[PDB]
This record gives sequence, structure tokens and C-alpha cells, in this order.
Amino acid sequence: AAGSKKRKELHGTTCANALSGTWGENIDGATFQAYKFDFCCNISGEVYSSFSLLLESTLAEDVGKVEMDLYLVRKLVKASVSPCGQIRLSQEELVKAKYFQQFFFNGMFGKLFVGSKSQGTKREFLLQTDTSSLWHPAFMFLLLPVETNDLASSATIDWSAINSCASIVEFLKKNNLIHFANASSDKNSLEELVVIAIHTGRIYSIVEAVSDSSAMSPFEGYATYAEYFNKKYGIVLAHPNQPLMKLKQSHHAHNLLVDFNEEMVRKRKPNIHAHLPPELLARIDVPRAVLKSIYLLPSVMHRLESLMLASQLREEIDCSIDNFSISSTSILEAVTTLTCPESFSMERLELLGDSVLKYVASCHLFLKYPDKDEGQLSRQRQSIISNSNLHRLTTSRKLQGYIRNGAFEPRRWTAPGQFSLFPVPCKCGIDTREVPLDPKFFTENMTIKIGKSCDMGHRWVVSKSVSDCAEALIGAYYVSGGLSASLHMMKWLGIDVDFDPNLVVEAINRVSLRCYDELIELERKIQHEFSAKFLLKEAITHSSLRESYSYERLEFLGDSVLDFLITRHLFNTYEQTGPGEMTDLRSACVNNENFAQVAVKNNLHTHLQRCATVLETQINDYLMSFQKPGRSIPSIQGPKALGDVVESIAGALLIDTRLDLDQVWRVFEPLLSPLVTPDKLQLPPYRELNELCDSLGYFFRVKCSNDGVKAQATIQLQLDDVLLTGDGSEQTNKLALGKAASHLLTQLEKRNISEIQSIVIPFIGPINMKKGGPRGTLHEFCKKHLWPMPTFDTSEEKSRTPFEFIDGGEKRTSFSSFTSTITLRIPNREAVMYAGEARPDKKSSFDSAVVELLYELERR
RNA sequence: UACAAGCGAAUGAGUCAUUCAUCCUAAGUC
RNA sequence: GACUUAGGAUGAAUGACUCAUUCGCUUGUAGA
Ligand SMILES: [Ca+2]
Ligand SMILES: [Ca+2]
Ligand SMILES: [Zn+2]
Repeated sequence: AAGSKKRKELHGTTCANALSGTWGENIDGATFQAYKFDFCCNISGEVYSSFSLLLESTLAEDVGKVEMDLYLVRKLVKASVSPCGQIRLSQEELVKAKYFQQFFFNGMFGKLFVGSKSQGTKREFLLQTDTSSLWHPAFMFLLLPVETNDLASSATIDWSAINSCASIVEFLKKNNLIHFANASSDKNSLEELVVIAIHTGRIYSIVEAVSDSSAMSPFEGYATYAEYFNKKYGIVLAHPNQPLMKLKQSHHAHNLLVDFNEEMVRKRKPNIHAHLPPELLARIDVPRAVLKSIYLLPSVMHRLESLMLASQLREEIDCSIDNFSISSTSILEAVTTLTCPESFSMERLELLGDSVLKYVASCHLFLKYPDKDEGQLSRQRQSIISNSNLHRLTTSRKLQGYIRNGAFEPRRWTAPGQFSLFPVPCKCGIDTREVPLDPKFFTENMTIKIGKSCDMGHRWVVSKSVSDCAEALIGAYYVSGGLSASLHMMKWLGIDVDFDPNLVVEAINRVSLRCYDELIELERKIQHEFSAKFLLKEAITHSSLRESYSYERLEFLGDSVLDFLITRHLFNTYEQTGPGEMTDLRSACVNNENFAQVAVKNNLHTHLQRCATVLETQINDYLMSFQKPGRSIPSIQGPKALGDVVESIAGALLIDTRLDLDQVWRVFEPLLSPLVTPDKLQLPPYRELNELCDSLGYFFRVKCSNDGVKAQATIQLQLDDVLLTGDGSEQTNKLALGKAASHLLTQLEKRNISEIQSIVIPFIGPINMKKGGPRGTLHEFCKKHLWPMPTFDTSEEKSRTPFEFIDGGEKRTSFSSFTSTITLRIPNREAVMYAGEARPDKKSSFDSAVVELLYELERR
């Protein structure tokens, strides 16, 4: 392996490098750059309070103007940035700003009472202890709230919120009838207030509904709340507490960035409340919208972080823009591979970029080597465009860091001031985040997680993902720049490109005057003036003439440039079709018999000079094989030397228009006028027969005999009741079987569809086990003996009792107890049904039913 | 959408194993 | 005409894993 799909290896991630490099705690006066965070909601819902995120570095003015949408539950919330100036923070204001982020991001995410009551009875506050280790100088933010009240502009930081948060922090550092901790409050209205508990952490959301209940009120193995806090914490309540608070508690982050299931069921549940006495509660004077808006931040900052790695790569290729200035949101989905769940995932750019690279390499090797023959050029073109050579060029330029295999679990998300309750420790060995390449880190082994991240940044890469990412970057620079834009990217990676000497070939051909008209009639049908008469004449001579000039080198250039034209034509018109259907639509146009069908339709084949009489009989056979229309389809496939003519035309006029490429598509558009469209697309018939028979569940066997010049083949299919046959003979025999397949398929369309023994004579092999065995043996047995597929029916069971006991090697507790009864339709007999009993898996229930029907099938 | 862990089902992707293909560019043997 | 290998762009059936979002149940939680 050298870049295939089985070799897997580590690669290190890359930090943002525009996020932070240092901090102003030495100079004791620090200046920041501000970036607004406003939220606009589609559903009316609730008005989200704004934020601002600070840095030391500024942004690249395309990241600083971004619009994104967030899919919360059913509502859709938009988000934007729109930067606002600068800001200068004094020392004590910088100390108040740190406790805010260390209090809220440790409130809903993690715990801020680090101390075990069970291990050793000592509890801390997490802010008394030695912090700044968590910051780990590589990530720096200081997100701050903003008062959204604006006359024209609101650059305020809402300092009452920061002072209240710092006041309750220093309070917990020290540690009619109404009573909180620290605040008496107002008995009148206490809705939408925000509290903290003192005996535990977990700052709470909206308190509401002061209910007619005491602290001595029935719990629902405890009688009242008072004995519960007397027992579980050893805390007596200072007041009898005729009021009592119920409140909504705080969940975690949910990856509210991609609509997984809203637009494709989520049966929502009522909200689980909690109760606490009010004298265990200390009051914060912060608003509630700033508490509802915390959940929106670890979804927006992963976009804003993934766009910084986009703009860092964009400024790393370029030394001189021609006019190409592409969006940073197109670098982002040119690198993210398909394992990351997102909208667009770089395969669609890759299908374009491979053909761009093939075209540039083919015309470059044509123009550099005028003396070298066709097969020797295709080997050097095989050396450059290969999928192992790009792996040598990609990881040498350190592009492997940005590859984003990813899953984006949002639960970890290492913040600046977060304690991060979910660590996965480094068992990888080395401590630097980037790995050097060595066969210790290469592997060919399953049962390992692809894309899962270590703390330092390591992850396994499929190594096809790093090899085709060089092709997608070429594609991205083509769709937003021009062809001259994607010449600089091939100049970056080290692929040699030399488009200057395109004069000398036509020069040495047009000084071939008198050594070594009928060419007039060819230019009527091409609809082109043609600057050089000799170049057009050169792309005609078969090889029968035995002249020094050849027409297969221009064919080598022409198939490449025509592949690139057809694959850039399909890329713009159909925006939604992936690479699996686009490859089929491209194979419909560059089919080699399709080009033979075009060269006869425009009556261009008669200009071909040839002396091989073996070929001449095939032309006479092929043109008489045409039928009347609708178009005239051929009876046989015919020659490949006739279809190479229209490919050789695409190379000659390319040189005569001097490497211009919009002119050649102006010529071949009227010649190719019935271009294919995905509804009218007709698969080659044997492939469609195979993909039809595998879909329904019917099996067929094939027979082939290349007896003489005439080759015939028969296909026998097995339906549920009747067998079907198809005959077919052709000289090649590769397609003759496809013609027999089409003869059977038009018939099959008329029925409106588009160790142990067997019963007596057939013989089952030795039985297999381990979760997939007998279904595999039964499937291979149904493939050999032409039977249809069995259909499995199950019966789902549920037990609320906390044991469903099924035997085996282990005890195997469960909750399922599945059992399944199947039917096996055997031709010209009756259907047979039987059931298994045990083993609470769907698949293992199917397996037990297979074993039971094979034991019943023996005694019959 | 209180949190963590385990068992089960549905949907969608990725890799692997076995056996059959479609399309183009080259090469060798009989 | 047969077969094999090298290079790039792909698809279908059956089976095992892994990840992603949601749902039912169970033990535990300085959760109530
Ligand atoms: Ca590829
Ligand atoms: Ca050809
Ligand atoms: Zn590691």
C-alpha cells in the first residue's frame, strides 16, 4: 500500500495560529479586538442576548463577515458577526472578566466544586486553587456579554452583569417574609430569575411558581425535604420556609449546527423540574437571555474556528493573486471528508479536479516531448496523476493537518476556563502534536476508530483522504478562478507545468511544405475556418499510409481534453447529483461506440484514409447494421478505430486555437447535440439486469462459449414459478452476453416488473457459526441452486422487568427476547415455515431461525 | 431537552471480508 | 478472439465491525 484505502496512519492537527499567541498579564494593560455576536430567530421564540468575542489578533475580513443558521429543536436561528472596532481593558476589569467565563462555562459544563466527599472530606471552589493550567496558551477568547439596547450602536459590555458575577464569586470565596442567601429579594415576582446552589454546584436556570408548600413537605424513601438535607448533606434548614422554589435545570451542548432529523421522529418530553429551599440559593443579578445564549456559543465557534484554518491555508499558497480571490467557505468544504457529517463533503470537487489534473498533465507531456510516442507518454502521465504520487506531495507540504475526518462530539470542546470532565489521555507515545512519518505509525488493521481525536491532536486517517485532498484544492481553484488559477496550485504542490513552448510544433509542421482539395469538404461539417490545413490533415491518417505522422498522439490529447470538457459541462448544470451518478452520465457521453455513432451521423468517416482491408469490411458491416428510426441505432458495436476520429479532431483544433479551450466547446456542441440527461439515461443492459435481479431477490446463472468468430451466450433466470431463457451471439462476446441480457430484459419487462443434506439430492456444506455463519451458507446455497431469497419475519417483544434471561456462554441479561419465523420459497413445491426461540438480537434471532429450518429440512 | 455508564431497535455514512460487473488510457502472453 | 497485470473514476447483493442524530428500558449520581 502507498495511499490506498487500507493503510491508516496518524497525522497531527493544526492549531488556529490566528487565535492567540501571548497574553497581556505581564504588561498589566491589554488591548483587544471586538467581534459582535447577534442572533436573529425565524420562529418568534425568545430574544437572544448578544455577545462579543475578543482576541489579540485580528481576522482576515472574510471570516469577520459570515452568516450562519442554527437548528435548535424545530426553530431556526440565524447568526452573524459584523465586527465593532477595538476595546481597551484595564487590570481590574480584566480580572473581573476572567471570573465571568470561569463561572458560567464551569456552571453548565462541568463542576466547580472540585472535592470528593467520599474519598477525603475536603472540597474546593476551583477558583481558589491554582488555575491558568486549563487556559494552556494556544486558545484564548474571553467572550463577553453585550447589552442589546441600541440607539444607533451598542458596543457596551453590560458591566452590571460582570460586577454581579464577580460579586457572587467573591461571596463564594468567603462563604413580607423573603430570604435568599446574600439577597432578601422581592416576594412580589420571582419569575425568570437565576440562582446558584451552595451545597452543590450546578447554577440553575429559571425559577418560577412559588408553590403552596413548606420545607416540611412530602418527598416523592424520605419523608420531607428537611430530613433529606439533614441526612444527605448534614445541613439543617435555617428557616421553616413557607415558600419553596421549583426550577428548570441545565443540560449540555447538543451540536446545534447541522439539521440531523428536523428536515431528515423527535417526540419531545415535558421538562423535568427540581426543588430546593430558597436559603440554599444565592442570587445572581444577571439576565436570563445571557443564560439561554450560552448554548449557542460552542456551535458557532466551531464554524468560526474552522474558517480560520480555511483562511490560514488560503494565505499559505498564494504569493501573487492574478484575480483569483476565493471565498473562505469554499476552502472549508474542499477539505472535509465524507466521514464528517455535514452538507457538502469534497467528493464533488474531487471528480472535477482529477480531470483538470489529467488534462494539464496530458497537454504538458505532449508539448514537452514532441518526439515521444503515445504509449511512452501515457506511462509518464501515469506517473504524475497517480494516487500515490499525490500522497508524496501532499504530506510533504504539511497539508495533512487540515483534513478534518471528525465527528464533532460537542461534549468535550476544550474552552479557555473549563475544567473538562471528559479527558481521553494520550497513550500515543510522543508528546509533540505532529507525528513524523514512520512505519510504526502506519497500519493495516481494523477495530480502530477513524477520526477520533486524542488530547494532543492525533487521529487515524484513511490515507485516501489525504491523497485526494490535493485534487479537491485544484478543483476549488478552478470553479472560482480560471484555468490559470489552478496552474498556481499545481505549482505549489510540485507538479511540473510548462505551458510556454506551444509554438514550435505547428512551426515545424508548417515548414514541411513540399516534402511530406479533399480537405475542403471536411471543414464544412466541422463549422470552423481552421488556421492550419496541415494539422487537420495530420489527425486523419489511420496508419495504413505508414507516414511518419501518426493520429494516436492527437487522440491521446483529445480524449483527455474531451473528458475535461464533458465533466465541466456536467458539473455546472446538475448541482445535486453526486459522483456515482455523474460518472454514469460521463460514461454515457465518452462511450467509445457513442463516438463511432457520432462520426457516421455527421458523415465525417468517409474522409478517413485507410488501406487495411480487415477494417474496411467492418465499416461496411457497421453502416449496414444501422436501422431506420427517433435515431438510427446500430445492430453491433463495430470498430474502435472509427470512433478515434472525433477524438483526434479535438486535439488538432486545440493546437490551432493555441491552447484556448472555450473555442473547442463551441465546435463540439453542435456535433454532440443530443447530450445525455439523467431521466433519459439508459444503462448498458447487463449491468442494469444485474442490478435489477439483485434488487428483487431472484438469481440467474450464465453460460458463455467463444466457439469461433461467432460467439453466443445464454442466460437462464429463475422466477418464483417459471424459468426464462435469453439467446445472444456477437463477434466480441463481451457484449454479446449483454445483448442476450437485453433480449431477456425486454421479455421480463412484459410481466410488469422493472455435511448435512438438503431434501434429497443437493448437498449442504459444513455449517458455520459466529453471528454470520448460517445466513452466509444459506445465501451461497441459494446462489448455486437457483432458488429465490427467503424473507425473514420477526415478532418483537418487550419486558419491563429488569431481566430477560437467555442462556449461552455468558449470562447475557437483556430486555428483548426476539424470535423469528421465516419462509423459504422453493420452486415447484410448497413454501416452508418454521421459527427459532432464543438469543435477543435481531440478527441472532434470524440466525437461530436459519439453523432450525435447516434441521427441519433434513427430515423431509 | 438534569448528568454519566450498559443492553436493544430504526435511519444514514465509512472501512473490511467473500463473488459478480460498467467506462475510458496503456502493456504482455497464447 | 481468450487470459493476466499496471494506472485513474465507480456501482450492486449478503455478512461482521465503527461513528453520527433520535427513541424504549436498567443500575448509579455532593441531581431532586
Ligand atoms: Ca479520488
Ligand atoms: Ca481511443
Ligand atoms: Zn496522542
